[PDB]
Amino acid sequence: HWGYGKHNGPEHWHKDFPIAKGERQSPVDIDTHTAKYDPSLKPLSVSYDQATSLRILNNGHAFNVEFDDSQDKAVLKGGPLDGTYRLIQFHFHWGSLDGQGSEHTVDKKKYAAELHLVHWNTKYGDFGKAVQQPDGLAVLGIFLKVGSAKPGLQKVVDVLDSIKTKGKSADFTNFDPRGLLPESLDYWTYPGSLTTPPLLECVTWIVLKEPISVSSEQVLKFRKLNFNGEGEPEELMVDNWRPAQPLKNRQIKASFK
Ligand SMILES: CS(=O)(=O)N(Cc1ccc(S(N)(=O)=O)cc1)Cc1cccc(NCC(=O)O)c1
Ligand SMILES: [Zn+2]
Repeated sequence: HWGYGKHNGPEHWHKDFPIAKGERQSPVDIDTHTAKYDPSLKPLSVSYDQATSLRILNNGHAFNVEFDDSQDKAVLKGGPLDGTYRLIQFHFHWGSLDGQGSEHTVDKKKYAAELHLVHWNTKYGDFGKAVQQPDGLAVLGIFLKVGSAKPGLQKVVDVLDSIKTKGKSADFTNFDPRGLLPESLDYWTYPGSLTTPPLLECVTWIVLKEPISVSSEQVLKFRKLNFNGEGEPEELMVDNWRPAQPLKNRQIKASFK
């Protein structure tokens, strides 16, 4: 089954998931000179004060921090979005070295990692229905560079030893995702897809311009996770990113001048 190895990685996905070669795949390179300011984008509203984190799971591809999405507790609204999008999980993609790891790129620059906060459009009732719709999901993407530590990340780092291998989970209550945001909410936006199988073309991407800084010790702990299950050969969870896909007939819009 699919993964990030030489034998099962992104260049193979199209054999089981032909939409991999579709018209609105993600991630993309963001050419900053070609993206145009869109003065019509409405202000972006990140409302995470009532967020209820539940659990952290190593799914063999990344780790997901899961939220209660059975009420409007943590929502994304505004920007390019019509209606209300509920936070269901966040996860990261990262590299084996600090010079790669992000999915989106900015003028071909790769960041050390990328955070994805995944939200679904409440007009579709549940996540599984939402992913069947062209406006079903909104993913807020945030770049990570290596420098100063991110204090709000450390609770995540410290639990990773307890979910080293695929299929392990741990309680992860009372985590505040506001501690993972940068100061500015300036962004780029475009219509795209999930970046893993099933690669569904259901995402409005919102990629923040300002990266967050994390320390080398924080990212080193990400790279100690395993893709494998317990009692199986160790394969470090690194380089779990899809490279940039063709932009095709899309325009990237900027929220900022
Ligand atoms: C297997 S998973 O946990 O990785 N997952 C969730 C997901 C993927 C990618 C993003 S991202 N990088 O674009 O923000 C956001 C959410 C993939 C997924 C999404 C939608 C439906 C299914 N259902 C099961 C199936 O069909 O495998 C699975
Ligand atoms: Zn992702």
